Amino acid sequence: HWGYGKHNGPEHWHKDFPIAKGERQSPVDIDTHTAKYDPSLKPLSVSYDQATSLRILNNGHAFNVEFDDSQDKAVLKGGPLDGTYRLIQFHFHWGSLDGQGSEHTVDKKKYAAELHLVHWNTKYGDFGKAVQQPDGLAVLGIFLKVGSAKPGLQKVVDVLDSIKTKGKSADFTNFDPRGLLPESLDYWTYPGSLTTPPLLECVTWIVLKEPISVSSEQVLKFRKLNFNGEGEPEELMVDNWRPAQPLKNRQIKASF
Ligand SMILES: O[B-]1(O)OCc2ccc(NC(=S)NCc3ccccc3)cc21
Ligand SMILES: [Zn+2]
Repeated sequence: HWGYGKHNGPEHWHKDFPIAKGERQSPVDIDTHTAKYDPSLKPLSVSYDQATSLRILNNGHAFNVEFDDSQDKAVLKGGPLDGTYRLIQFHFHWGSLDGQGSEHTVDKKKYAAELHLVHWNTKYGDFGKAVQQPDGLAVLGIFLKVGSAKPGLQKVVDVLDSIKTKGKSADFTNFDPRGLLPESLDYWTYPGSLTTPPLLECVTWIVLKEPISVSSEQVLKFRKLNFNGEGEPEELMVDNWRPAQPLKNRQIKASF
């Protein structure tokens, strides 16, 4: 199936998922000088106080930290959003080198990784129904640059040994995602899609201007993960990012 290899990577996805060449695909390059400041954009409201993390899983494409989304515990609202969006999971995209790894780029600059906090619109009842709507998901994207260590990321880094291969999972309770946020909530926003198959155009993207800093040791551990399952040839889970797609008929708005 699809992946990030030379034979099944992003350039091949359109064959099984034609929407790959759609009108509102993600990620995109954020041209800071062309983005339009929108004074009507409200401040973001991130309420992760009652977040309930459950487990961490290696799904063969990335590792996801999953949350209990049966109630409005951890939610995103405000900004360009209308309604309440519940946090269901977060994961990252990273490179084989510090010079690449992010999906979105800023003035063509690639960051070492990119965190995606995925939320779905409660007006649609469940995640499955939400992905079928143009405003079904809200994904908060946060860039990672290599520098000082990120304390709030260490609990994640330390459990990676227990989910090295595809299909592995581990309990991951009491993890506070607030420890992954930068100081500033200034952001760019635009309508887009999932960056992985099925590439549905159901995402309101909110990308934070301020990256978080992580250490070389922390990102290096991400690169020790495996795309393959136990008992199969080892394939290092690196460069699980889709390159920037055509902006087409869209305008990126800035909150600042
Ligand atoms: O492209 B991304 O890595 O970035 C942002 C993002 C958000 C959600 C996902 N997909 C999830 S939670 N399930 C897969 C699925 C989705 C829709 C239908 C079937 C199956 C992947 C990504
Ligand atoms: Zn993602």
